[PDB]
Amino acid sequence: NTDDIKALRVITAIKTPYLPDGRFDLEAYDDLVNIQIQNGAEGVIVGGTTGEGQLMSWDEHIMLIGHTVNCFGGSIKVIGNTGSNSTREAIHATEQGFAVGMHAALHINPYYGKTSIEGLIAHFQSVLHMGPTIIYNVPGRTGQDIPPRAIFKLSQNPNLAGVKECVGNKRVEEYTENGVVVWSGNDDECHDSRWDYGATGVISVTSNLVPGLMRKLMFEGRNSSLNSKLLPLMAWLFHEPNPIGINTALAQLGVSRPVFRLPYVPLPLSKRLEFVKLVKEIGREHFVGEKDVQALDDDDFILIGRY
Amino acid sequence: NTDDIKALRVITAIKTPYLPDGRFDLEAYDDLVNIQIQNGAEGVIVGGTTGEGQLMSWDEHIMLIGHTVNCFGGSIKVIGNTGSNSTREAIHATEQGFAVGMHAALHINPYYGKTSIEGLIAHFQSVLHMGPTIIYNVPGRTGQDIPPRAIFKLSQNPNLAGVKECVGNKRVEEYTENGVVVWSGNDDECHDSRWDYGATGVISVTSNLVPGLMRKLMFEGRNSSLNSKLLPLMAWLFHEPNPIGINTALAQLGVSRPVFRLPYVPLPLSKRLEFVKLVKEIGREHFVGEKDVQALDDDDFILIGRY
Amino acid sequence: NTDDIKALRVITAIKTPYLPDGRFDLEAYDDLVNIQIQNGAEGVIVGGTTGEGQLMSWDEHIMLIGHTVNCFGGSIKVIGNTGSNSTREAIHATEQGFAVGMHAALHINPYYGKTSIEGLIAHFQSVLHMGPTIIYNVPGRTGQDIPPRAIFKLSQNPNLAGVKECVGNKRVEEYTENGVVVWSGNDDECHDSRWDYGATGVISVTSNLVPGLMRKLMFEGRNSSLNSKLLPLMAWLFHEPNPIGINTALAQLGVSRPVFRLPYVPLPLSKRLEFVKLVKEIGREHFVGEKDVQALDDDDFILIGRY
Amino acid sequence: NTDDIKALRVITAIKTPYLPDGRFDLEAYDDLVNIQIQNGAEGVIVGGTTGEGQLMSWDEHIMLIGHTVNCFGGSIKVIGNTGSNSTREAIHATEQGFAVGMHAALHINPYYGKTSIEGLIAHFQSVLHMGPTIIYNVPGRTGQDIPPRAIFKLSQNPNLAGVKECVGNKRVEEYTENGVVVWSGNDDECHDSRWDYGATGVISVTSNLVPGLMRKLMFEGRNSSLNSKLLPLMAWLFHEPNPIGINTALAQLGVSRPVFRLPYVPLPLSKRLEFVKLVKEIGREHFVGEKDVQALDDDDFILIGRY
Ligand code: NA
Ligand code: NA
Ligand code: NA
Ligand code: NA
Ligand code: NA
Ligand code: NA
Ligand code: NA
Ligand code: NA
Ligand code: NA
Ligand code: NA
Repeated sequence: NTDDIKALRVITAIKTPYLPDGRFDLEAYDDLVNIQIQNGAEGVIVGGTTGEGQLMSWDEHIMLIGHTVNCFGGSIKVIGNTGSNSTREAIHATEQGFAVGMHAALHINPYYGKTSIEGLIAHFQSVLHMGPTIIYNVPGRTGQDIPPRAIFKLSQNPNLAGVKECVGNKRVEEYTENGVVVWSGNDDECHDSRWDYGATGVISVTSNLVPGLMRKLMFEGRNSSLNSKLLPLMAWLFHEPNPIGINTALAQLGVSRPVFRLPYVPLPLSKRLEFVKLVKEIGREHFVGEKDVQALDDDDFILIGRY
Repeated sequence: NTDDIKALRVITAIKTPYLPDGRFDLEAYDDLVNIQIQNGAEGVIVGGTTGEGQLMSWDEHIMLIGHTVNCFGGSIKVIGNTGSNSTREAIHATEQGFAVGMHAALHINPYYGKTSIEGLIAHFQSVLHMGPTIIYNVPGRTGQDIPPRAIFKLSQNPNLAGVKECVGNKRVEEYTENGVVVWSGNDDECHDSRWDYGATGVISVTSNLVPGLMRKLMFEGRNSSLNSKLLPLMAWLFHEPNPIGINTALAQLGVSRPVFRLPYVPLPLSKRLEFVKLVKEIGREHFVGEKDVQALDDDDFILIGRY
Repeated sequence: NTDDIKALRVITAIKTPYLPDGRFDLEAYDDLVNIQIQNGAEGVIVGGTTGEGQLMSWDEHIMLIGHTVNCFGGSIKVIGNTGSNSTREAIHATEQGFAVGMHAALHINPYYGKTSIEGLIAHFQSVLHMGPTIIYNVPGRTGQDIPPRAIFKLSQNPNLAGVKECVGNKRVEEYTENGVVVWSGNDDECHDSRWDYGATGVISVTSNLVPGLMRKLMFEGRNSSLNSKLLPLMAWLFHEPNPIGINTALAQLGVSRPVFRLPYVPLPLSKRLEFVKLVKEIGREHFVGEKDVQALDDDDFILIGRY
Repeated sequence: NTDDIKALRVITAIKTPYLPDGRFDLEAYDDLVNIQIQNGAEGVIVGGTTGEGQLMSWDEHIMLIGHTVNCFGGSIKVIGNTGSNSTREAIHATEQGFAVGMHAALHINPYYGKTSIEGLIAHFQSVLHMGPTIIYNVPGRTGQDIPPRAIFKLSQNPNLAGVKECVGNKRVEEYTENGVVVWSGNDDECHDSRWDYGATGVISVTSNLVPGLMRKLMFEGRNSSLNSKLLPLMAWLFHEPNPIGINTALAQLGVSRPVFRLPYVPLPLSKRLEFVKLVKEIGREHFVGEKDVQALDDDDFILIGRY
């Protein structure tokens, strides 16, 4: 049901942890999702940009969606990232994702092989009838900014829950004043987005580390001091393109193995030492896991091309 | 070998034509490649952006590469587009494409899931050892500008044939003054790139329509007035994102069926009528095929999502 | 848990119904599984021989397993047919099947590319540690009879629940007297298997049609008159190789569309008219669905090669 | 064309050799194919039962077919094993194999998921129109004997080159007396099949080891005493199911690494010592490779499940 999706305020784009041969580490993944549920996250994106959906084959991606539904689906909404630059793959992945029980789909506009606005309506109308859907706009990654007029045409459809918008707060405000539900896709704008520009909440990378504090930020009212205490951590997470930062941090916290699927590689030791300092300044009690944060050596990280 | 790739001036990024149910039309495709050869095209990109590689399953893509080598590889250089935003996919695709006899690989940087410069080097080093390689920079589509210092680093590998560059002539000139071979990836700049900025030639969309005129433009010296005559056709071809124009034009000339794989959809009737006038203005004798150019009705087009 | 698997007496090898384009018809499939649960079936095999697992790609097979777990897993045991003649595919399919929540795996010995008894131990030891497993012996289909000494070596493993045995009642008796749990794989021997030769129950094709009567046969004591009332129906179901008969019958009952994935084709009209007679003789009230049985025309059946 | 396939007498079902991690060893493979050509083998089956097609993903299989055509197709006929128990897979594999330039297809009847005779005709008619085809009957592996009346029906299609027959010489003679071309698929019968029962030649495992002697046996007339000399080697090659013997022997001769994809595992040391004596008895000069034959230690072998 679309209404239940519209009501979510804190959705985590969860990291996908790996075994040293490159396969998914499901035991670490289950720990991560349980920690999200214990700290009040309401939805998870499975295999989103942060979860490296772009590196998965479809069988391991549908497996990870079905696993998340089967183990956690009664305790958290499971939103499968089933969009694609290929309409055929978007159709196939979305209907299989809904068949294994996911609650909603996250759909990006076709990236790299971008299409016309007419082709973009055709793409989205291919999948929207399948179930509750959030459309995702991030032109810095896709090469194409979805214009609001396209979203307005698509919200005829009762399955469009709303938009994950990365353009910025002026675009968030244009949508929310036109009655479209919006989740900020930018951790470092989401507090203002929520309290000043009518956003419902955030689909977050930073909640992978501090899910309790992100929930506080979206639920307890304007808190501009909590916000600026999180800003240095947010900057660190985006120093190189996401998920490089989160992959590095979860490995330092010991909740994920230091295993990267290429083309991602970790942040260097100088940044890893800043992370040890950030954990101390914010307080280890707010971060996921209970192990002592480690700096790690560069040689701890396994970079895998063939898996 | 690499030197033979570096010598190519006219490389057509060939359109992939379809049967009425979405499968590849190999008879139409073979007609296109033969026409290219007969008009002096010296290389083809198989399954590039123009060839909708992004919409192919890997089995039909490797099949199209091996078929092109088997039928035409003694008459034209066959360059497989075996790049990906996933290093795993780029490694497998590339080694398999070389195993079936392609002469070179085209490698884009990771789009959408963009990585750090260090990750970008690791990605390209994963495939550069496999055979002659052209690196493709198109930040308008990928979200990321490959910096010259990464190219200078990678050019130490003797398998780097050069770069397909879309940033513009000032970037072309920075490479070519330093000894890196460049093909312009922008048809509307390629004449000046070739004669004024040291580009070896072009990896062209427009050559799918007027391969003889593109050949003349790359070999017979500066000719502003020929260039000026082609600019309106080139503008039309990129009115919407490629390959929407070329797919519409080739259906109008009768050399490809009017079948689109989504998310691409044809240009509207007013643009198709403009194309009929472009062909008459330039001269039908310069365009591929023998059939009279047609406007086509909207109803002639078949759009396919499930294939 | 293996003990819970050992205790099952009536497992249905459920048919996989199709839409006219060849995709799975999940709405019909859900009706079928609900009807099994309402008539007391205790387990279902998903994508077994009867379910045409051999014709599925792995993504649709894992999807169908995850779907069955998510919709029915609290009401019936879900046993994924994840075995293969390739050890690599067996490993991959089994661990993904268990990850989406299936309760057990059905594993055939490598068919067609058969291996030595030493290779067969190596194959099974690759997957047995993954969770509760039933080994399936059907030399009439595989070309290789698994010798009891191999099963005895493998029952060291607490995950081996038992064997689905198709060789016949003398082989069932050799296993059960040696303390191996056995499910008869032959509907027309399963009554004697159960009451005279120590079999626990049956993994059945016939239960797809008359699940209530098959449950009666396995639970209520020796009933040789009920058995011989079912014998003509059982013979009909195996007149050509299974699943040809069941696919034809479910279409006649209107619970499945008359759509066959090749290489299967339906029984001819003379056999379909015998089925109408069998339903009347046994009583429509005992068969799945509520629609009036139809003979169907040959032209009702859609035979699909490309899907 | 078909006539050129019908003329072949010596077809080697080539072994597929592996690198230490399970990937294909193309350098070893190319050495094997060159040795076959140099000893007068006239065709190769790529990825047949002997070549472990059953263990390949389709991408590596089409790659191996296109590679063989690209490197050797001007010197030897390349027959792809593109058959399957799934018609969908047989259709796709076969059309793609012909598109990359294979000269013929080898098609087994559906094994394990066996179908009715009518279904069997529908399966083969799905692929026979695609190019020259050899039908493979091996009921010991498939569970089903293709009846002569199905072959007589299918031979009306001019693309049927003939049959690889394993039932024995009486079945060979029934075909050949009626004008159907037969290759014996049984090495230990092929001499008599060739000279006494009208077989055109052999699709051979033993030719991977002694291709010159197999050629002599197929071209230079009856020679019982040469045949008798090879029988012990042929017996050894099928002591366990093929390809276990040939994979062990080629590792002992040094022309393939001692790497097995599961579920195959090497013959034990006593059989390997017997092989060293067979080579000495027949003469090393007749066996492929130049290196001294070795027994190998059990520890030299690498068995791989995950690759
Ligand atoms: Na804590
Ligand atoms: Na914690
Ligand atoms: Na120049
Ligand atoms: Na012309
Ligand atoms: Na022309
Ligand atoms: Na009833
Ligand atoms: Na009923
Ligand atoms: Na003869
Ligand atoms: Na020799
Ligand atoms: Na030799």
